[PDB]
Amino acid sequence: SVGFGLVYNSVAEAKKFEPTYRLVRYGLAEKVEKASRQQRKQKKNRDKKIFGTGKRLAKKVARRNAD
Amino acid sequence: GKGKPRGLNSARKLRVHRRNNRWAENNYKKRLLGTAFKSSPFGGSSHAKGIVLEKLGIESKQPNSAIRKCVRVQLIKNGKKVTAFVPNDGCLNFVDENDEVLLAGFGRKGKAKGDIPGVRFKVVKVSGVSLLALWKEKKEKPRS
Amino acid sequence: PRAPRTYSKTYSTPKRPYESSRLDAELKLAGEFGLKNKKEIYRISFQLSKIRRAARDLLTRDEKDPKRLFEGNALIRRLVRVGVLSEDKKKLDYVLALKVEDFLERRLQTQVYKLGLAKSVHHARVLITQRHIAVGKQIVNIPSFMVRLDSEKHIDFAPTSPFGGARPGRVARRNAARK
Amino acid sequence: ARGPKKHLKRLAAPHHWLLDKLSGCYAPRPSAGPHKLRESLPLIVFLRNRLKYALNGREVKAILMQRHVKVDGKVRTDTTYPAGFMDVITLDATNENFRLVYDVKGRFAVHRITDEEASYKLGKVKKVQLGKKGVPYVVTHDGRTIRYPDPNIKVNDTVKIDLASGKITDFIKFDAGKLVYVTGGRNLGRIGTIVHKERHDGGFDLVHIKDSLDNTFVTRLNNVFVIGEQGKPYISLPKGKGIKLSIAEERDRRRAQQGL
Amino acid sequence: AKVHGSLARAGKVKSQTPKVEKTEKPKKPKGRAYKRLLYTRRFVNVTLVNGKRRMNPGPS
RNA sequence: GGACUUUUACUUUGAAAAAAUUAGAGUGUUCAAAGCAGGCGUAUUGCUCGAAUAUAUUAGCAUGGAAUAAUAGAAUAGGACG
RNA sequence: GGAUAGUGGCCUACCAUGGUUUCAACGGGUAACGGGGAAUAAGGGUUCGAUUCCGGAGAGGGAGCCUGAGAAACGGCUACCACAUCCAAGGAAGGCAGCAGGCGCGCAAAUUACCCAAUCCUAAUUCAGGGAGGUAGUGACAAUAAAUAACGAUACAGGGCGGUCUUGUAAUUGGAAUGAGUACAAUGUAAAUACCUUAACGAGGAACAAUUGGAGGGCAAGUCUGGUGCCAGCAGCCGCGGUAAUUCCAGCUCCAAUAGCGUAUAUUAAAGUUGUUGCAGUUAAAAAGCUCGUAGUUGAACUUUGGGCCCGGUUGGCCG
Ligand SMILES: [Mg+2]
Ligand SMILES: [Mg+2]
Ligand SMILES: [Mg+2]
Ligand SMILES: [Mg+2]
Ligand SMILES: [Mg+2]
Ligand SMILES: [Mg+2]
Ligand SMILES: [Mg+2]
Ligand SMILES: [Mg+2]
Ligand SMILES: [Mg+2]
Ligand SMILES: [Mg+2]
Ligand SMILES: [Mg+2]
Ligand SMILES: [Mg+2]
Ligand SMILES: [Mg+2]
Ligand SMILES: [Mg+2]
Ligand SMILES: [Mg+2]
Ligand SMILES: [Mg+2]
Ligand SMILES: [Mg+2]
Ligand SMILES: [Mg+2]
Ligand SMILES: [Mg+2]
Ligand SMILES: [Mg+2]
Ligand SMILES: [Mg+2]
Ligand SMILES: [Mg+2]
Ligand SMILES: [Mg+2]
Ligand SMILES: [Mg+2]
Ligand SMILES: [Mg+2]
Ligand SMILES: [Mg+2]
Ligand SMILES: [Mg+2]
Ligand SMILES: [Mg+2]
Ligand SMILES: [Mg+2]
Ligand SMILES: [Mg+2]
Ligand SMILES: [Mg+2]
Ligand SMILES: [Mg+2]
Ligand SMILES: [Mg+2]
Ligand SMILES: [Mg+2]
Ligand SMILES: [Mg+2]
Ligand SMILES: [Mg+2]
Ligand SMILES: [Mg+2]
Ligand SMILES: [Mg+2]
Ligand SMILES: [Mg+2]
Ligand SMILES: [Mg+2]
Ligand SMILES: [Mg+2]
Ligand SMILES: [Mg+2]
Repeated sequence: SVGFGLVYNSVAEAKKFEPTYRLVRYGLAEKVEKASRQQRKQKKNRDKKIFGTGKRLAKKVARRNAD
Repeated sequence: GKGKPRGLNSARKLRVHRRNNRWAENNYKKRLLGTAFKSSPFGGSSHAKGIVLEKLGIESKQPNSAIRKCVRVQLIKNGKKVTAFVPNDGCLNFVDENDEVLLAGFGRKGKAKGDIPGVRFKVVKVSGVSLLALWKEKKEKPRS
Repeated sequence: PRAPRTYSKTYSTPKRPYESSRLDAELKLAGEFGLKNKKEIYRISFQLSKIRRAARDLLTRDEKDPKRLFEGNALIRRLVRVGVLSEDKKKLDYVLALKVEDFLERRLQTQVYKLGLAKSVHHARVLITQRHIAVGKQIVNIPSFMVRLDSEKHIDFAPTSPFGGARPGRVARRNAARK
Repeated sequence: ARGPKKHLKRLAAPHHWLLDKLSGCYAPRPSAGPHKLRESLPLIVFLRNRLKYALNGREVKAILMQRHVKVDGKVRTDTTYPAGFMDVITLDATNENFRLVYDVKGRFAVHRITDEEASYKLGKVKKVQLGKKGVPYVVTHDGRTIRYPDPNIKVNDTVKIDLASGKITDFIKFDAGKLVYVTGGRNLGRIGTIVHKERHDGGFDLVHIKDSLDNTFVTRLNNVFVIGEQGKPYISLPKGKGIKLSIAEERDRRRAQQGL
Repeated sequence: AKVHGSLARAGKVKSQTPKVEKTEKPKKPKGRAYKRLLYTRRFVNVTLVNGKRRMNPGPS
């Protein structure tokens, strides 16, 4: 079985010049997940339709309970 | 020299002469004038799907004497009407006129193939499905 | 948007399709060398005719034309490199005459049988395909190996194959251990 | 086509770059700089293909961002930097220094050089004319301008540069019988020191070059780059020293070193 | 000539052919094995020369 | 540098010349279509060959040839050298 | 002169009367984007290129324009035409010839899935973003390699010359092998999937059971049996069927190609039936009734030949 590998002059050098998927393939980097790419794409657009903080508009939405 | 000029500067005459005489070639002219698209109801395409108008029985040509079963179909993409043969013993019980079928040529450059007077197309599938596969009971005719 | 992965086909076909003389010959050749489809014959005729028009083209070049020499000695070199063209015929005038059969007898199912060890060209094909016989440890199940005449010294079965043996074999262990 | 094209599909990249065909679908577009696009080579290619130092292109940038690489001086961290002919690629790590010189086949080869030789470089002057407040200047193959040059420094002549500073020290001239280097067409790589020039007023003066093998050849003026005196170059040449070995010659001696 | 001939006879003979059922036989060999079988049947023991060869004599 | 040059066709050689394609070299993708890889030791900290060649051919450029086929030249001498 | 970034009838003013054309202008057609190129292999040719690279054009049809270095941009705006959505009837919003996916059209063409790991690109920039691109699915588009079997023993039988050499035809046998599949595992991968490795399984005819055409000629393979009876049907073409059908419908046996094979349409060779190479024209298709004659094609012969000296090249011989 032919392949290819490499050894570092330290582990702090490997943990910084080595791909993260490899670090997790080993167990030297945690596998903490993230939401589906398409999901955050939708979130990006959903966020673009808002201008500003978005904190002062919940005011009017909950303030039209009268109207 | 029997005609054609052999001078070294008569290339124009030679090329235009052959360009003009190539019109005597049927294949060349057919492809150039575009008869395939104007005439020849198929749009020049390989096959064409149509609807069956009537179920005819054509008197065979002589010296033969039979009744070739065919169908008059109206091409859906063009509206033209053509008479096409439904070949093999039976297969006329499978046409069920006002059904949907597909037509192919006869492998004769139009020029209706046999003793069937003026028919240059044949049926391939009725109700869209494998006429020969219907002949041999591999498939079954759909509900409608 | 991405480079086109090149391709080409390896088999020509006789124009006349129903020449009984050529058909009978073709069949005996197939049945002799252990071929399965006649196209493995059509194929060999294809590469042959290609090599032949490649040589015959140079043969009308002015004798000793530079590219003629380079590609000529290159062609004869690779042909002897595989062992089809005799070493006495190394000046390329004999390459126009490499009858097809010389190529077939230089296959691997052929040699696997010629140096005995298969007792049939068919047993040969079956063994080559069944995890058996290698050159070194390089098992090869392509009966059309075209052995290079140098690797022809090492044809002993692979280590694994329970025919020169590494184990009894799947059907044997139980045909015998079923009691 | 509405503006500047910032991509480079594969099969459009220079052939002398030696890029495998199936490696995805695009090549790295060289950036704007000292050398013409079709007449250069980028760092990504050097550090990845020629030197096999970086495996991915992602790793090449990680290498450059540490200021390890410097060319003709400064760091030059542009992954797509258009490093060209005669440029000097030093390397803080490994103590290595390289000069960009072609083969006889026409591609850029890896050629290590001395730390001493890495301090200078040459350039074929491509233009010379007065400028700001009457001070004359010179612009050459490099893509750099040197103010106050010698009044004998004419066009098409080579020049030696300090690279610690800008000013030049020596300036070889384009005269009959001076070492030349062909950079153009695929006679590019051949070397041989001058035969004579055909003026041909109106454009495209042609140069006659004789390699030091009694073999003639011709090229166009903007393709020849004088490098010095016969047998006496001004830089460290590469193996084979550009003498156009024939296909049969190279194959013959390729089979010469036969036994291991 | 006439174009409206009758159509009652469609599939007349296929309809009235007493359809004999196929008969089970051995599983024949594939390409190498099969064409080898033909190599043998045709070039190992010629089965007949009372004149020339015949590949399918029924009553001969 | 100056002063002045009858016009053409043809043929030679060469430069200019994108890659893939094609013809084609090398390399044993287990074969092959392919790919441009790969091959070597001290396989412990390296050694090493490559990534050819050909091809453009009409037109333009450059160069040798002076047959073939044209054009022009001195006749009201308003000719040629000085 | 104006305008442009700038040359220019680009535009204006004045003036003139020029400019292309049988050496085919001008107009028409194109089921026309151009090119690198593809198919067909004596050669000369013939035919095709929407389509992975290069160039151009466009974003439903036009026109106009803001920003800017760069757009007459359209996943920018403005207007008109056509299409067309939401509504509280007041109004508002849309531009898939991007990725998928949908309708229609049709002979005719796949998932509304995964990732920035690779290849490269952009930004303030090692980090973010990238339906560019890469993964898988769908996928007999085409292309490569090539399983569906291999050895026995025996038994009458031939032939070698029943014995001992197998030709093998055998309707009981025989122990061997293996992947198609299945699956620990590792590898593979961004994470998966397949492929490469490989434990456990995993073949005797009920199988892991090859097909598709054809069997009068061209054209390879039966004047076998049954049926039918110019009916049904076959038949590229020549021709078969009207009661023993070598052709139809079948059973049987056989041939060709074989994981492929048939059909329709086009195209190329064959085609020396487009003929430059290379056709034919008395009678088979074809010399204007006749002469003139412009364009075009073509057009006799003759001008430094011959002789002398030199140099040094490249094969190959006798030698080595
Ligand atoms: Mg994202
Ligand atoms: Mg924001
Ligand atoms: Mg006529
Ligand atoms: Mg009618
Ligand atoms: Mg329509
Ligand atoms: Mg760049
Ligand atoms: Mg004017
Ligand atoms: Mg006028
Ligand atoms: Mg005309
Ligand atoms: Mg169009
Ligand atoms: Mg033709
Ligand atoms: Mg195109
Ligand atoms: Mg076209
Ligand atoms: Mg179109
Ligand atoms: Mg494009
Ligand atoms: Mg546009
Ligand atoms: Mg649309
Ligand atoms: Mg309009
Ligand atoms: Mg627009
Ligand atoms: Mg859009
Ligand atoms: Mg856009
Ligand atoms: Mg309201
Ligand atoms: Mg879409
Ligand atoms: Mg399809
Ligand atoms: Mg995509
Ligand atoms: Mg995609
Ligand atoms: Mg099977
Ligand atoms: Mg079985
Ligand atoms: Mg059959
Ligand atoms: Mg026959
Ligand atoms: Mg007739
Ligand atoms: Mg009867
Ligand atoms: Mg009967
Ligand atoms: Mg009968
Ligand atoms: Mg039959
Ligand atoms: Mg075929
Ligand atoms: Mg000729
Ligand atoms: Mg004729
Ligand atoms: Mg007559
Ligand atoms: Mg007459
Ligand atoms: Mg007249
Ligand atoms: Mg003459």
